[PDB]
Amino acid sequence: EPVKRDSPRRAFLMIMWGIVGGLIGAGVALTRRCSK
Amino acid sequence: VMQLASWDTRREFWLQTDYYKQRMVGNSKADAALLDEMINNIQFIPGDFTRA
Amino acid sequence: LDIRGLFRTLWAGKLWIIGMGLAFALIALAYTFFAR
Repeated sequence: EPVKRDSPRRAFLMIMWGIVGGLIGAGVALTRRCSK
Repeated sequence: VMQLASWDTRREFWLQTDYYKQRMVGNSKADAALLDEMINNIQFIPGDFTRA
Repeated sequence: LDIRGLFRTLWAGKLWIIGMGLAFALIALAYTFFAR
């Protein structure tokens, strides 16, 4: 019997999607500097 | 060598030794996790005759 | 590279990108029914 699930491995998904969400989040904050 | 490198031998050895029985918690999932963790504690590195 | 200014260009021109960008998908959609 497997010790742990092979998917969807929440921890791996949180970091990958958080980093992607962080990258676009940086762009949103980046693009508002010259808007003022 | 085949017996040394086999997963089954490691599992049956760990299940028999006293190093693991005294570390049992009583929860099936925890015991399985501990056994699987201690399986990887034994690593077999095959040798090469070319490099002696 | 003024990415901050660039984001306002597509934000104001979002109608143009959506207007004809989806047209390309519609163009290829009929191509599916035109093929084996």
